[PDB]
Amino acid sequence: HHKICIGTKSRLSVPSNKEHHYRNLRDRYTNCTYVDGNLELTWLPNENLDLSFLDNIREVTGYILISHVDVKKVVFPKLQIIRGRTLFSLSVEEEKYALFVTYSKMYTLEIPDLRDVLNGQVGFHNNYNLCHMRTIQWSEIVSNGTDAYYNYDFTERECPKCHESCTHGCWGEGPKNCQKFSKLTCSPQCAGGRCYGPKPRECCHLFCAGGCTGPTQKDCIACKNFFDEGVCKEECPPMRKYNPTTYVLETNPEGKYAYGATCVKECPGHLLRDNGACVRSCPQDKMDKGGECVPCNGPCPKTCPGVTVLHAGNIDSFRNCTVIDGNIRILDQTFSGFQDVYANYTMGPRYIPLDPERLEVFSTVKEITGYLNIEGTHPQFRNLSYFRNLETIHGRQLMESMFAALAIVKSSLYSLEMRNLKQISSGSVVIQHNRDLCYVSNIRWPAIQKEPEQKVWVNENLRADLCEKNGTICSDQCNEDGCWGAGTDQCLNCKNFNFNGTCIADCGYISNAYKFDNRTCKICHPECRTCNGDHCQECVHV
Amino acid sequence: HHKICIGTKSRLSVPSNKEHHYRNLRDRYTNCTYVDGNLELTWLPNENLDLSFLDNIREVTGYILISHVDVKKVVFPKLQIIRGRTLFSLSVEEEKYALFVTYSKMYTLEIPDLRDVLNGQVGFHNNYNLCHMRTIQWSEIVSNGTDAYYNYDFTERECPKCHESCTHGCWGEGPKNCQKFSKLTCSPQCAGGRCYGPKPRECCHLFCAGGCTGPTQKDCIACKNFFDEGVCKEECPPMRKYNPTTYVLETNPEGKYAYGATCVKECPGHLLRDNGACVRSCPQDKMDKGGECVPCNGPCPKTCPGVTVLHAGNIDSFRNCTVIDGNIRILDQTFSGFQDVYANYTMGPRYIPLDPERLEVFSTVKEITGYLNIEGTHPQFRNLSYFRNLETIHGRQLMESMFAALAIVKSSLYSLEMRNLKQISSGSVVIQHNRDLCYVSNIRWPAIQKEPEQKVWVNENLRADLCEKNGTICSDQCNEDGCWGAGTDQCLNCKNFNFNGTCIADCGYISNAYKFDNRTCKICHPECRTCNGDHCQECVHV
Ligand SMILES: *[C@@H]1O[C@H](CO)[C@@H](O[C@@H]2O[C@H](CO)[C@@H](O[C@@H]3O[C@H](CO)[C@@H](O)[C@H](O)[C@@H]3O)[C@H](O)[C@H]2NC(C)=O)[C@H](O)[C@H]1NC(C)=O
Ligand SMILES: *[C@@H]1O[C@H](CO)[C@@H](O[C@@H]2O[C@H](CO)[C@@H](O[C@@H]3O[C@H](CO)[C@@H](O)[C@H](O)[C@@H]3O)[C@H](O)[C@H]2NC(C)=O)[C@H](O)[C@H]1NC(C)=O
Ligand SMILES: *[C@@H]1O[C@H](CO)[C@@H](O[C@@H]2O[C@H](CO)[C@@H](O[C@@H]3O[C@H](CO)[C@@H](O)[C@H](O)[C@@H]3O)[C@H](O)[C@H]2NC(C)=O)[C@H](O)[C@H]1NC(C)=O
Ligand SMILES: *[C@@H]1O[C@H](CO)[C@@H](O[C@@H]2O[C@H](CO)[C@@H](O[C@@H]3O[C@H](CO)[C@@H](O)[C@H](O)[C@@H]3O)[C@H](O)[C@H]2NC(C)=O)[C@H](O)[C@H]1NC(C)=O
Repeated sequence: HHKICIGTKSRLSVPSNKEHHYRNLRDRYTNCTYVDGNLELTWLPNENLDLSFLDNIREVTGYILISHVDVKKVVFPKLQIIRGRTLFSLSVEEEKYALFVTYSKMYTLEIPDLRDVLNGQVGFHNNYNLCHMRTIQWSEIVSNGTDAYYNYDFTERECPKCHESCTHGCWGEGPKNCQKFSKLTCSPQCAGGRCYGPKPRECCHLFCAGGCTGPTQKDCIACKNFFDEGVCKEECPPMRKYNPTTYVLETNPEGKYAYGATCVKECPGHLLRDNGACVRSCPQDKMDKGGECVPCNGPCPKTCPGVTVLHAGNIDSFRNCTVIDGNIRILDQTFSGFQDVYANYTMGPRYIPLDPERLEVFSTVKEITGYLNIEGTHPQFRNLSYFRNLETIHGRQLMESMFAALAIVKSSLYSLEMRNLKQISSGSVVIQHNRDLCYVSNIRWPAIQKEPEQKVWVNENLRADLCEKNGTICSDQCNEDGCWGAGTDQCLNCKNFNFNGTCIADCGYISNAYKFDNRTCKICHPECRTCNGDHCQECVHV
Repeated sequence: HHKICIGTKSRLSVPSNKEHHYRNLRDRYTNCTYVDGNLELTWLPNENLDLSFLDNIREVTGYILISHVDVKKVVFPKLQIIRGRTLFSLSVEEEKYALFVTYSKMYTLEIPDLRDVLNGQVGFHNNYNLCHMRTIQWSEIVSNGTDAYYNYDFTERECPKCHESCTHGCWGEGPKNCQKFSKLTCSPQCAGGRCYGPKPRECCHLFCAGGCTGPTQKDCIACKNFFDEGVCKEECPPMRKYNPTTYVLETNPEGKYAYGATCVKECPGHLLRDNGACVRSCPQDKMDKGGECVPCNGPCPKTCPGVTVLHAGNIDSFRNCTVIDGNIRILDQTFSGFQDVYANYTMGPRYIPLDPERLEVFSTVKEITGYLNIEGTHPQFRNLSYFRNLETIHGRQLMESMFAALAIVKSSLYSLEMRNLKQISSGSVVIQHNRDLCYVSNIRWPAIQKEPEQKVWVNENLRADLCEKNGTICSDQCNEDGCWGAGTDQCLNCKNFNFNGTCIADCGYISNAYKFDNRTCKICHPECRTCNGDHCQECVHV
C-alpha cells in the first residue's frame, strides 16, 4: 500500500512530556510509506519502547535525524531511499546530512533494506553503544560521498561480529542484516550507476533511483525524475495536450498532477492546484478558489504571511489582511513581552507586552490557511471577537500535537465569539484547560469540520454546571449545534428564524417582516415600515 | 526576415472583380515568409501578371491550391515546405492534397527550392500547358506518397528538355530549375529519412523536417516538432518550472508560448494565451482577459458561435449572447429570405425573410471576436442601434478584402448608433456605397482603432453637404471626434460635460448638478433635488 506522512522540522527541540512526544511520533508515522519532509526520530529515553510505527516507511524525501534515542534496537525494516532534498547540520560550518544520528544510546540501528541516499552525507556523533556502522561500506549507499562522518568524545563496548553468512558488513546480527550491494558490484559500461546484476548490458535504466528489479524504466525501485504508478518519466502526462493544427488545448484523460517527484490524479489536500502542479502557495497574482490557484478580479485579496509567534513587534504586519497564509500562534510571551532567542542562545530583541486591544487587527481576516493556536493569558483577553470575520481555517498545516488546526489551551478566554467560522477544512479541534471558558462543549464541532475522520478534544475548561449558573449559555434561539457565545448573532445554526445575521422567534417581532422561506426574513424595502413582500402597512416617502 | 500570413479557405470560390482579387492576393502575401493556413492561388486570367508577392513564402502549414491561373510563368522561388496540416479535395472520394494544381493555363510552375511535402498528395488536374511535372521525381518530395496524381481530358504542347546540367528532372528551363535530392540519394542507416550528404553517419537529426544544413538539431531546415529561434525541440521551454522540493512553479525567463509547431515570446494577436499555448478560443469554463484565457466568476459571459450568414433560421441562437465568438454578416439574403446551396448545387432549406426588428437580439452583445459585416437593404433597416451595447470588435479574423474588421457596404443605413463601440482591436474600417448614410465621415476612426497601421476606407455614402441640409449632423456637444448619430448620447468623446452617458453644456442644466472634475457630473444623492457634493438646496425625505 502507499501512504503519505508530513515530516517535521523541529530539529533539536526538546519536548516537555516525553510520553506525548512518543504518542505524537506514533500517530504521525503509523502505516506511512512515504515521508514528505524530514523524519525526526528524537527523545525516546526508554530502552524498550516499541518503534513499529517506523515499519512501513519506504522512502523519505528530506533528512532522517535520530537524536536522543536510547531504545536498544532501532530498526527501519523497509526504508529504501533517503532523498535528502533538505539536509541537516548542527551549524553553518558542518557538513549537510541526510542521515544524522547523534547523542543516542541505541545498541543497533538497523536499515537492512537501505539502498541509496540521493543527496547529502551520513553522520554519527557521540553515540556510546552504536555498533556495526564502521562495517557498512557507505560509498555503496551515499551518492555524493566517500564514507560516513564519525565523532566521539566526552570519554565503547566491544562489539559482535556480523552473521556467519555476510560477504561484508552488516547493520546488526542475523543474516537479514548483511549489507547488500547494487552499485559497487556492478561492472562499468554502467559508468558508476546501479544495476540488478554483475555483467554489462544490465545497468538498470538511467532514470532509476535506488536501483532496479529488472532491465529498464518500468522496473525501477524509485525515480530520479517523476514517478508514475510505477514507471519513471521525464515529466507527468500534462492535463491538456496542445493540438498544433487546430490551436486547441485538448484535455488529457490520462493527465496527472506533479506532486514533488510524483505524478498524481489529485493534489493531496495540504497543497493547491496551480496549472499542472501541486503547490504550497498561490503566486502573487493568483488566489485560492476550490483548491485551485486562479487569476483574481479587483485587487487580489490582501494576503499576509503568518509569523511563528505573534507579538507587539510583528502584529501590525497583519494590517488589512484578508487571508493569512500560514499559522497564527498567540502565546503567553505574546502578552508578557516576547523575547527573541537565537540558536547560539544569544538574546535578540525584546518587544513590549502586547495590549489585547491591538488584536483587533485580525477583524479583516476571512481565511487562515494553516492553524490557529491560542494559549495566552491576560485580564482583558476574554474572547476571539477579533476573529469575528474568520470563516475558514484550512489546516493545510497542523500542529505537532493531535494534528490540531484549532488549539486553545491554558488561555484566559471566556467565550469564542467567532460567529463567522464555518469550516475547519482539515485537522482537529483541541480546547483544553481554559479555566473560564464556556460554550465550547455545546458546539457541535463536526458541523464545521469537513471530514468525519477529523477529531475533537474538548475538556477541562469551565465545568458545564458552573456556566449554566451564570447564564453563560446559549440563547434559546440557537438550534442544538450550539453557539460561540451568548449573543443572538452567535449561533452556529438557527432554530426558528434568521434575519440580518441575528436570530428571532417570530420574523414578526420587528417593523419589517417580509418572509422569504421556511426560515428567513429580510427588510421591508426602503419604503414600508411594515409589509409582507409592492404594498404594505405604515408607508414612507418618494 | 520572418513574417506571418493568415492563409485562406475559400476553396473554389469565384471572385467577381478579378482585379480586386489580384489586389487582395497581393496585399495578403507580400513579404510573407510563413503561411498560417492554406495558400489559395486562384483566378488570375492575365498571362503577364507579376506574382512577386509569392517571392518570400518559405513554408505553408496547410495546402497550396492553384486554380484558374493562366499566368505563363508561376514561380515560388523560396517555398521549401508544405506541411499539409489541412488538405484539399474536389470531393469526399478524391485523394487529400497538399499541392493541387487545377484548371490552369500556366506554361510552368516553378518551385526550385521545394524540399518536402509533409502530409497529403500532389495533384495535377486539367492544366493544358503545364510542363515538366512528369520529370519531377515526386517520391523525393512527398513523404507519404509514391508519385503525383494526373488527370487530363476535354480533348498538349510539345515540351522543352531540362537544362543541359540537370542530373534528372526540373521545374523549368535554366540550371536554377533542376530538381535537387536530399532523401533518395542518402544511404540507409538513414532508414529513409533526409540527409545533407551520401555517406552514413550524416543523416540530419530525426526531428528535422525538409532536411538539414549540417549534422544535427540546431541545423534543420525546419522541424517535425517545435521550432525555437532555429533549433528543434520536443517541447517549448515552459513558462514556469516546477521545483519539486519547494513545491513552487518558478517563472522561466527563457519560457515561450507554443504557436503551432512554433515557440514564441508572445502569441500573435489573432490568438489568445491559454497556459503555455496560443489558442483560437477559450475553453467553455474560461474567458478572455487581457488576451488571456482565465477562469470566470459568476456565470461565465454567455458567448455564442458566429454563423456564416445571418438569417431568420439562425438569428435566435444569439438570444442573450454577451460575446460572439466569430463574425456577423448581415447580407441582402438575410432580409430577402436566405437560401441554402450545397456543394452539389442542390437547394437546401429556405428561410423566411428577416424582419429587421428581430435584429434586436444583439442588444446584449458586448464583444465580437471576429469582424462585423453589414450589407443588407430594408426600408425598416435604418441604423445599428441593435448593437448599442457592442463595445469592442476584436478583428481576430478579418474579411477577404481590405483586411476589414468593420465593413458596411451597399446597405440601407442612415446612421450607426453604436454608442458603446470603443475599440476595433485589429483590421480596418470599410464604409462605402451606402446611399443614405451620414456621420461615418466625421467619425475620427483612429480614435477607436487600436493601431496606427490600421486603415480607413470611408467614402461614397451620402454626400457631406446633403446630410448637413437635413440637420443629420452631430450635436454641437460632441468634440471633433464625431458621433454615431444625432443623439446627445451618440458622441465618441464629449466637448463640455458628460453626465449619465449623455452630453451637456453646463452641468448646471439640471436639478442635480454635483461636479466630480473638469468634465463630469453625477446625481445629487437620493436626497437633494439640488446640491454640489452632505448638504444642498431643495431637500427631500428620510
Ligand atoms: C548568535 O546567533 C546569531 C544568528 O544565529 C548571530 O547573528 C547573525 O550574525 C550573522 C553573522 O554570523 C549575520 O550574518 C550576516 O548577514 C548580513 C546580512 O544578511 C551579511 O551582510 C553578513 O556578511 C553576515 O553574513 C546575521 O545577519 C545575524 N543574524 C541574526 C538573526 O541576528 C549572532 O551574531 C551570534 N552571536 C554570537 C555572540 O556569536
Ligand atoms: C469580547 O471582547 C471584546 C474585546 O475585548 C469586548 O469588548 C470590549 O469590552 C471592554 C470591557 O468592557 C471595553 O473596555 C472599555 O473601553 C472603553 C472605551 O473603548 C473604556 O473607556 C472603558 O473604561 C473600558 O476600558 C472595550 O472597549 C470593548 N472593546 C470593543 C472593541 O468593543 C467584549 O466585551 C467581549 N465580549 C464579552 C461577552 O466579554
Ligand atoms: C448534395 O449535397 C449534400 C451535401 O454536400 C448532400 O446532403 C448530405 O447527404 C449526406 C450523404 O451523402 C449526409 O451524410 C449522412 O450523414 C448522416 C448523419 O451525419 C449519417 O448517418 C449518414 O451515414 C450519412 O453519412 C449528410 O448529412 C447530408 N448533408 C447535408 C448538409 O445535407 C445531398 O444528399 C446531395 N444531393 C444529391 C442530389 O446528391
Ligand atoms: C434606430 O433604429 C431603431 C430600430 O429600427 C428605430 O426605432 C424604431 O423606430 C420605428 C420607426 O419609427 C418604430 O416603428 C413603430 O413601432 C411602433 C410600436 O413599436 C408601431 O406601433 C408603429 O406604427 C411603428 O411601426 C419602432 O418601434 C422603433 N423601434 C424601437 C426598438 O425603438 C429608431 O427610429 C432608429 N433611429 C433613427 C434616428 O432612425
